[PDB]
Amino acid sequence: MYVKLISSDGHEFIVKREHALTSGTIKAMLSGPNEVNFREIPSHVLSKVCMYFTYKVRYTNSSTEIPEFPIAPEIALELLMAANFLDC
Amino acid sequence: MDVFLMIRRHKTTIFTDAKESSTVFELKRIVEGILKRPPDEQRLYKDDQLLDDGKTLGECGFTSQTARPQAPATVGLAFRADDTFEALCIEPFSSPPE
Amino acid sequence: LRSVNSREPSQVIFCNRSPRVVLPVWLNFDGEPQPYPTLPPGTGRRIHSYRGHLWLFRDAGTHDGLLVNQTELFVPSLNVDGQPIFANITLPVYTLKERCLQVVRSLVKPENYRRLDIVRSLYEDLEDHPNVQKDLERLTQE
Repeated sequence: MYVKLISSDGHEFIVKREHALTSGTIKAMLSGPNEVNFREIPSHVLSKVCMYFTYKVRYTNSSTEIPEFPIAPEIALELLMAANFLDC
Repeated sequence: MDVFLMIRRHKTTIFTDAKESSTVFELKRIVEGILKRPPDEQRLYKDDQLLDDGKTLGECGFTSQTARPQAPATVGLAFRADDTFEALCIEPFSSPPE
Repeated sequence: LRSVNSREPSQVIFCNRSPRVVLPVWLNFDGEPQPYPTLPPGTGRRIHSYRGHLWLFRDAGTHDGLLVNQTELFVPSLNVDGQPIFANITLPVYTLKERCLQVVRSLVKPENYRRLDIVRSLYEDLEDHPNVQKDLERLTQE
């Protein structure tokens, strides 16, 4: 029902499994052919990733107007790399 | 209306949703299923303001214009039964470079 | 992938329900993208078009793609009977990668992408701006 994603600095995010599957990488890291530890993604990055998962699951295929996904300037470069690795 | 939360305690942080009409007590229930801890052993806060179990999240200030998917509302969590509940502690997230 | 030439009028209404300045694009009888006047962030306007024409909408300043009534392309239909056909312009759910590329591009000058501390492949992704002819070639190649 849920899963745990752990940042490099130790924070633990419990997110629903369906939401996490939004990431192909995670869908493979786990459920490969529970938990997942990301030694390269920091707390201020992984918190945004999880927020994007709820955002994505809530708005895809929706007639209701969609709001912008906000991204602060300082988080942009690292979020980009995190996003690139997670395939989402 | 669904409300989007980020229940937080000591480097642990749970992402879940619930109805605005849902009650603080039912949220403790959801927490129980996850962190395996009975409602009576947990306290839920909203910025250092202990919440009443009979109150709806709506009443407690969690609304659709405040608990948005892209920007979930935060709920403090504190464990240990009534035999000395720990003080509320939320480890902040790392800090971006630049 | 071009507008059919049926001189049948179809009155349409462009409602921009998105945070972006929208650039409507009508596709030529020859298939060429033809840019119409831009719609401010929350506005709407009445347009005269015809049954069979093809429209497509993008961000006026970066050409990011936008949706119109959920799909990619808007085709004005049989008007007469309640008349105005509604064209709801909304942001799609961009991927997080794409979303970050939009934010970085909006912050750094193209002449400075190479000064960012990122992989060589992300350098490519940044310089590879959203493009209408490219998207057309894409839809066609589908």
